[PDB]
Amino acid sequence: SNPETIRRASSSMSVNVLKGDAIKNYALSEKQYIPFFGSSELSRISPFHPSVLAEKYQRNYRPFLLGAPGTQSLSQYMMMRSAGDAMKNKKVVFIISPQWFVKNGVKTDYFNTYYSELQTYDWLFSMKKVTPADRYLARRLLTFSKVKENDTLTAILQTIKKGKLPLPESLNQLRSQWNMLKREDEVFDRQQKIDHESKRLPKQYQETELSILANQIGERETTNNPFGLKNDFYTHRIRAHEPELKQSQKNWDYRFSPEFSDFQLVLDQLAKNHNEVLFIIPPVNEKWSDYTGLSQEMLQGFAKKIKFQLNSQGFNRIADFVNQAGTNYFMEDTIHLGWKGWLAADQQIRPFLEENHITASKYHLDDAFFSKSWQHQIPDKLQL
Repeated sequence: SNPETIRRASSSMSVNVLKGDAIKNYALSEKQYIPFFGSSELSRISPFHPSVLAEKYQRNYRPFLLGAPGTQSLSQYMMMRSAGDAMKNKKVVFIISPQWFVKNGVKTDYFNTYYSELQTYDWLFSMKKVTPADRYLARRLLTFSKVKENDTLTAILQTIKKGKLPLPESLNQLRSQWNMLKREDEVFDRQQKIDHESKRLPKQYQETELSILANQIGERETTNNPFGLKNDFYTHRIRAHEPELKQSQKNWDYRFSPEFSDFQLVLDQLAKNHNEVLFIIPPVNEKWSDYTGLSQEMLQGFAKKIKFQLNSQGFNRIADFVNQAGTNYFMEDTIHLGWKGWLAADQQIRPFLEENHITASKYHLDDAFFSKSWQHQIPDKLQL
């Protein structure tokens, strides 16, 4: 609970922090820590990363990074729900990755990495009534073998799936294990890189000076391939298979997925907490999609669909960057925001978190977004 430990934790993306309670919930209880949800893009520390800009320009917040490689909506819902009241009324930044929204949803391997018995039990002991969100989550959890290993939990989830509140005597069978997990959590570093990158920035914030610097760094760091990819990413992840990747994504589609309904869990909790949220939708590097055949029209349809889900329920603060696919150096690689992209995000993050302007969101949740109909809905006929 030492302040330097919390600061270190706020940028660690440590799986033990993301699956735990003691550190993240204390930090979220402090006014200064603003949760940034997302996935692996949050580890892209450069001079333009949100934590570097906030530190260099002495802003009144510090991001607490809660995404990590493979964290999608279900895992981040569990983080939010287990924080409970620590999240009430906070501002939130949430990066929506289009790649999460694949036909079969979050890979089992990703779910298993972040599955937290502590946070699952937190939810169960928090429930006072069964809402459609609770029924959906129980239905989802019951499809993962790691959850099924636990017979006591499985029977409780079956009760919730049927719409019934588990009896206290039933939940009490988990209480000993829950308390053990809580004690262990109570008892059991990127700051130097953030500081280093901060020294590369101008003393005074000036967006165009920053843009020029982002273009200079991007150009210097993408010299070994034709696609605008960071050199080490190209060398380690692309080069060995580069011929085979041509046209490999021509039939990929992110418009249909259980992830739309997992994402609805996030929206349910954000609304119940009265969170004000900035959602960010990144593009895919157009030089790369040109090569792989991934359809930009399809990505625009994904964005239309997710924006309908957001806007129809009152989430109207959205930085949609899908149309920045052709902006050099917007992405660091094939999926992760990079120098110009993080700088562009700052143009909406900064006035939100610093309250240059203030708007009030009022939410109207619709449980239809948990349905298979929504998961399979084609975006083109949607109209608000």
